[PDB]
Amino acid sequence: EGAGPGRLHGRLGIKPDGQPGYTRAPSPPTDLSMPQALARGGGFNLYLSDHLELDRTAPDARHASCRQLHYDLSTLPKASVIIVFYNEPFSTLMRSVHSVLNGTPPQILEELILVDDGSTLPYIREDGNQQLVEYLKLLPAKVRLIRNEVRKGIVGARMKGIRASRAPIFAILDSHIEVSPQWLEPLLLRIKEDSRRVVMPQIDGIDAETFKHIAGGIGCKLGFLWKLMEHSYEGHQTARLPPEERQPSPTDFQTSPAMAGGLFAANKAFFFDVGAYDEDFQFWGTENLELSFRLWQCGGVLECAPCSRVYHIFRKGGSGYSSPGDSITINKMRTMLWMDEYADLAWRVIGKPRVNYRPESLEKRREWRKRKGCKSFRWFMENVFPEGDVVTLDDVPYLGPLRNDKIGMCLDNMGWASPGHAVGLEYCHGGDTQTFMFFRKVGHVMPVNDDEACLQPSGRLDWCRGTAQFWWDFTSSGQLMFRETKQCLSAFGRKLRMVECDDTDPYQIWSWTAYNPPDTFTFPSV
Amino acid sequence: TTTTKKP
Ligand SMILES: O=c1ccn([C@@H]2O[C@H](COP(=O)(O)OP(=O)(O)O)[C@@H](O)[C@H]2O)c(=O)[nH]1
Ligand SMILES: *[C@@H]1O[C@H](CO)[C@H](O)[C@H](O)[C@H]1NC(C)=O
Ligand SMILES: [Mn+2]
Ligand SMILES: [Mn+2]
Repeated sequence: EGAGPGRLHGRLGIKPDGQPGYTRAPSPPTDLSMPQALARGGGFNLYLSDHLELDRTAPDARHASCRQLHYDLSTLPKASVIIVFYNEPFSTLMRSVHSVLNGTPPQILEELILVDDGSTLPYIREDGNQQLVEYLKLLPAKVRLIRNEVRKGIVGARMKGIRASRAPIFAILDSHIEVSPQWLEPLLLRIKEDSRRVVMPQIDGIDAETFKHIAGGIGCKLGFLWKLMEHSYEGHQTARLPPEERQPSPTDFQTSPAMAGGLFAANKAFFFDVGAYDEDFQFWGTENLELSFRLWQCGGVLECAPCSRVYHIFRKGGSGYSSPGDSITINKMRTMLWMDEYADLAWRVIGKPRVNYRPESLEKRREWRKRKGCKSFRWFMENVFPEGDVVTLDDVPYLGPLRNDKIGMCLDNMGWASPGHAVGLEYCHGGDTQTFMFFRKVGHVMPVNDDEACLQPSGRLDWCRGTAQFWWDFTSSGQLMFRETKQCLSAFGRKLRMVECDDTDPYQIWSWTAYNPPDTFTFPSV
Repeated sequence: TTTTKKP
């Protein structure tokens, strides 16, 4: 077919009739309640998605320096792109396919593997209307569909795709994305030089409501929160980088402690030698951190390619599928195997859960870790993520009730550890709603169940920032002194007010349990 | 079932 710039595999989805194999929809109805449409489409507007062409032009989100780079497609190795999906609408899934095929040279694209993770939508089912399979006949033979007869989850489906890939390199993409030009060449070139590099593109945004292409998505340097979820470097963390790295060139690759997950390229052979995925992970969540920690610890390197840009629909006001509530908690328990003594803090943050994390299966993972020679999480913190606020557990000197003995009451998050509400005073009962922890590097006073919520002298919790707005000092006499104003927190009259610091005033004296975790985290029973 | 966009 007619191949050229913008259609590197030719004109896609055209019948012998000469008409598209896909009938676009009319403009979305004017009487459209965006919240309701964000539900029908599982987190994005399917009315507008269905109206938009599959050969959708996207702006080049790449910095001008990236286009001045040349690539030799005859020296690069081929790559198998793997898109897995569970109940993804037709318009988004097939626009992701068109974007890849249209924006990836055939010289470097071995195959495009579609992995149906036990979908139930009629347009996907094998006993359905055959919409997808019939439409795949109108696409290159590179494109291949394989199926999990029962939904296994992200890890289950990505393994089915990876194991089936035949290229030495594989690239995983979500099923609701659009690429910027030359998205794959920077990844291949980087892994060609060292097979131990797992390289992830910079992610951009497609608005779930309007489908506008947005410049900034996720970025490069990514840390993690103690709720076990990736977290982009905040300003005070970038400030801790070596000065030669606080503002790198738009083309230089950068290392990242963590990845966003599902958008990374890797040498197939090294991916299996470094542990692949923990296939006892369930459905959705946290496999990106288990992979990130295991990668750095066991001889791998995680890098971000600022010149490899992919647009991504971040779901808003909705969700595309339903995961069991306990599957995420399990995945976090299995991830804590790689955090060594630090699992005590993470386990306390996610609420001291007692779930079935397949303990027998995790012990075989422990053995694998020792036999591979993987390094500790302390090494990881001190050498991979040394800019975090908790590098050793000595950075968390307090964890427990903040109790004022005068009135005999503890601080209480009042049910919502989430930011934006007021702290209170209540009779102490020991529950997690009354435990607070202290991050000394930023003077943050947080509820143990959310390290994004910080105490403020206003008496209310708010989003944590590494600035003087949130810095507290805990004096040797028991005072909570807001450093910026040198005023102390008082519990006088069962209200929280800032007063002039006087260590002879019992209403501003607080007791706070010291955090002295054991050298080893002993998992809870089942 | 959602990873959030960087601020
Ligand atoms: O049980 C599942 C859950 C998710 N997915 C797919 O895994 C990818 C990543 O999941 P999701 O899109 O929810 O993560 P996000 O990137 O949107 O935060 C998507 O293409 C999903 O269709 C899957 O194949 N099986
Ligand atoms: C996504 O947003 C949430 C909001 O609480 C967290 O800040 C999380 O760490 C964010 N993820 C990234 C990649 O920054
Ligand atoms: Mn996604
Ligand atoms: Mn933060």
